[PDB]
Amino acid sequence: TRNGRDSEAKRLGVKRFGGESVLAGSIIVRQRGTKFHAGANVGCGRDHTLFAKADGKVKFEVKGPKNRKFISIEAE
Amino acid sequence: MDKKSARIRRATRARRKLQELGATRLVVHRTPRHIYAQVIAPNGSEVLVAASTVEKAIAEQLKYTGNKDAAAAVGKAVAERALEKGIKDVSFDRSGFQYHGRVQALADAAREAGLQF
Amino acid sequence: MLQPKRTKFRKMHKGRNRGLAQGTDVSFGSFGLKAVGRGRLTARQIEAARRAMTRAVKRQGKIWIRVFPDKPITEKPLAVRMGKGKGNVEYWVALIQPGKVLYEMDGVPEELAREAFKLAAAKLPIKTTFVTKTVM
Amino acid sequence: AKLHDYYKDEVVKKLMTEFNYNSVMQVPRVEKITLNMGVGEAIADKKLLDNAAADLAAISGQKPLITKARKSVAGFKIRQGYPIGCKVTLRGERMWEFFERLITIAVPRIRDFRGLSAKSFDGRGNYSMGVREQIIFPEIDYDKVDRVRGLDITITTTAKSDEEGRALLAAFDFPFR
Amino acid sequence: GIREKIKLVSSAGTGHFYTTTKNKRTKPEKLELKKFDPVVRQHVIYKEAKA
Amino acid sequence: MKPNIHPEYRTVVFHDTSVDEYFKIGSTIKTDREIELDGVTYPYVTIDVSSKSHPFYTGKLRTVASEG
RNA sequence: UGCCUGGCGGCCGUAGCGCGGUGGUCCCACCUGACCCCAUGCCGAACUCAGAAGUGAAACGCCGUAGCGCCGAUGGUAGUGUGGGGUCUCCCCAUGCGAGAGUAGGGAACUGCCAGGCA
RNA sequence: UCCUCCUAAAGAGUAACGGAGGAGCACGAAGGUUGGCUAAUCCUGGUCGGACAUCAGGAGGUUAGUGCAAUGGCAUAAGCCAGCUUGACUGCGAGCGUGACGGCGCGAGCAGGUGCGAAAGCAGGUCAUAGUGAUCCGGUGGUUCUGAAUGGAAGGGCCAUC
RNA sequence: ACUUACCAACCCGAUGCAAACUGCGAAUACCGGAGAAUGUUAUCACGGGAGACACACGGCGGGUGCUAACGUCCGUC
Ligand SMILES: [Mg+2]
Ligand SMILES: [Mg+2]
Ligand SMILES: [Mg+2]
Ligand SMILES: [Mg+2]
Ligand SMILES: [Mg+2]
Ligand SMILES: [Mg+2]
Ligand SMILES: [Mg+2]
Ligand SMILES: [Mg+2]
Ligand SMILES: [Mg+2]
Ligand SMILES: [Mg+2]
Ligand SMILES: [Mg+2]
Ligand SMILES: [Mg+2]
Ligand SMILES: [Mg+2]
Ligand SMILES: [Mg+2]
Ligand SMILES: [Mg+2]
Ligand SMILES: [Mg+2]
Repeated sequence: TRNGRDSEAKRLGVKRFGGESVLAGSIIVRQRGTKFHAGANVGCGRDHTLFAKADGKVKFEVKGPKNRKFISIEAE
Repeated sequence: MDKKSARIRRATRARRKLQELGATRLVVHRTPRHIYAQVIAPNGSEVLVAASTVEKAIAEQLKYTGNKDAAAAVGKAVAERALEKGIKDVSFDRSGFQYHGRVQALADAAREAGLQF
Repeated sequence: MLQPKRTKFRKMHKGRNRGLAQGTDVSFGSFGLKAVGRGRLTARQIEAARRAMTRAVKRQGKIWIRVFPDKPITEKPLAVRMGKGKGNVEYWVALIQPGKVLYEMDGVPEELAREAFKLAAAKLPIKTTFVTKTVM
Repeated sequence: AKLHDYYKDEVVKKLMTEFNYNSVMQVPRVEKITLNMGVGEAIADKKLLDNAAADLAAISGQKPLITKARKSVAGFKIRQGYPIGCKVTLRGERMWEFFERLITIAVPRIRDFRGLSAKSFDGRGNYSMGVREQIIFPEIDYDKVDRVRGLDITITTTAKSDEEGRALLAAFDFPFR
Repeated sequence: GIREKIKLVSSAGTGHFYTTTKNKRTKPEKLELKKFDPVVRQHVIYKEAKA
Repeated sequence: MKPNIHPEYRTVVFHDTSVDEYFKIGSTIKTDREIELDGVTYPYVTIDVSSKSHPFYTGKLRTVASEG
């Protein structure tokens, strides 16, 4: 019975794209599940935010037998 | 789940965690007849040192190749071989076997001989 | 009269109807009745036309209906303000794009299917044309 | 253990020459015997299960695992996780000693026994059978039984076919038709 | 919502307390948990009390 | 086989009736001993029901008619 | 240097499943035994130990093999950025990008470090 | 008021008395860690047993499961057991995200002390996203603060909390 | 327990349809690095003064309405 409701947008998504240079700690993705998984020099917080563990350049790759999306950070 | 595939599944997590850490791992492999040890570099694709009961130099001194006493010799050997190659700090990859029988004899022996883990 | 037996949702955004048809060959029968215009066929339209072609052949041969009205259409009645919620589902259409094979038929002489498809054609709100099976 | 020997000393020989297997490892092997009691009504009497397990325990010679409902379903008015049966998996020595007691002194104590089915095979060589009365087992003290109760037997085998599976059992002169 | 607030109190002399909740019904006994007392800077047994 | 939770399990001896082929077996039953130090218990065994024991019945199971 | 095995990886279906064939000196596997280390919401099944009588049956590996999966053009078709137009719910022209599906066709992986066995 | 999907035009965001749904809780384990495990559904066989309980085999391959709505995730399991436990730690915090603001969030790393593990290592609650109420006034405990002549006290501040 | 012109989900092959379907998937858009030309710094910060928070038609993409309204609500020019 009756519609009319929604919730605030959570402003998720990619925050730094391929190549963007970041200082450690910078959030690279906000996500709900692990669409992107954390790779080298990247951390995964409790809401599956991927963040930088090192200064460097953001690098998206696809790795492994499940073709999962991975984010790493290359030193620059 | 078929013994082999099951053990590997048991092992995958610790190894990815180990890959992330960049550790040079001391990887053990057990079989009913033999025990094997490889010190593998962080890239995962080059073995720096190795010893096992499959090399004649080792088995010659052993009663039976597949037991705890033999594993203790293998442990002692890799440790020595690794130190002569300058290697000291490693991490143990029990590779899905329980840390317990033979496997535990081997680690203790590498540790008895100065290998750091 | 055709209608989805059940659906995931009651109602559907209006949407649009650009594009060319899919399913454009006589793929079941020997002859077909093909769409030339863009538009909506109602469940009742499919029926008014289906009866006629079936009358027309004295229930001989065989008939296929290639379209199905899975789109719910709503309406707001007299004396209703705009808004205050979406209308109620009143009827169902299938969206037709130029080229849709609507009906197929076989087991009858070419001459008779044309009469029958001609009779149905008078019941539909979109221009149609008569087609035949084709190798390749 | 006597019947493991009859398997080794005598059955292999019979089966190799029966099916002309190339390797002795093709000969069907009895892998395990699993006893089960579908209790079903402990949901009302929590105590009916305890007495069933102990019946199996003296029958099989080991503490049974009591099996819970894999899935709630209202048809038998059972909630998930409700104890609703008990089981025993027999292997090695214990399995064989049971196999003997079964043929040598239980099936004979079946009421008006006339033989067992030979068609109760699952189609890939395993045999399953029921008993109506657990009082056929002499580990059961007729005076003490709270209640007569039945029992599932399944002999899981390594035959690939029923024809092979039957010869294994047949070769023990297992009572049939 | 039926879940009551309680305080766990330091078994040392300090009057340090952590705060939590409890289903006081089903689990009526007193919650007792080792936690860090920042006043003695050591881990100590903490024992449920009222709020 | 798991210490301290199972049902004894001895090598019992089983005595049969009008036939002198006892067997000895695992079993858990309780009775009273003899020869080399075992158990005993008189039933009516496999070599007895007339589809194991093949023919010869008679005994004290039942019959099927008297004379004629 | 070669063939074979085993262990750690790269790649992540051209790399898989099937179907067939195939190997046991070594490896490997089933295996033998189990009091005990150690284990089983019961079970030496699995974990684990001591072993080496038997087997390549299963599994595993290798070889083949297009029944699948998988891969996949050319052309055309859909769409679409900008500009312009029409009979403007939709379409068309110039120009740029240009799918998906389908077709031809490929395809029975390829590869590094280490170690053992045969030659 | 808040959460989830769609509308929403492939970054974010985006209206309507548009289209569906859901929260105002729960858990001292359903939190931590070490070790371990792998669903659903169908066929065949099986005492009482049935279309459906428990047992076995095969097929299958996550269609299961997640305390609950939706979406997104999850096998290295985040899904299912067990042992030992209190990291459901105190002080901080590079650097970020999101917000008119008030705020909200993510966060390696440092110090102290701690649990699990042989160890590398994990742990600052729960697979994530709802489960909520600013200020004032006032209660309770603590306190190297303040204490209207002076020492106290009352009141006040400061930390915790209701 | 046997059987019927019956009605039949699953599965196989053939064919459509989906805002809340995806084993695929653009054009544009947006974020980032470098670089030249051009552009009255067009950018950013702080600081003084504001106004404004009724919007309208048209085009493209849409929800709603009848792909009705000089209708109505968003996005974009
Ligand atoms: Mg074994
Ligand atoms: Mg074979
Ligand atoms: Mg293509
Ligand atoms: Mg968006
Ligand atoms: Mg957009
Ligand atoms: Mg684990
Ligand atoms: Mg059944
Ligand atoms: Mg420790
Ligand atoms: Mg949980
Ligand atoms: Mg005064
Ligand atoms: Mg004073
Ligand atoms: Mg300004
Ligand atoms: Mg206003
Ligand atoms: Mg306004
Ligand atoms: Mg406006
Ligand atoms: Mg207007």
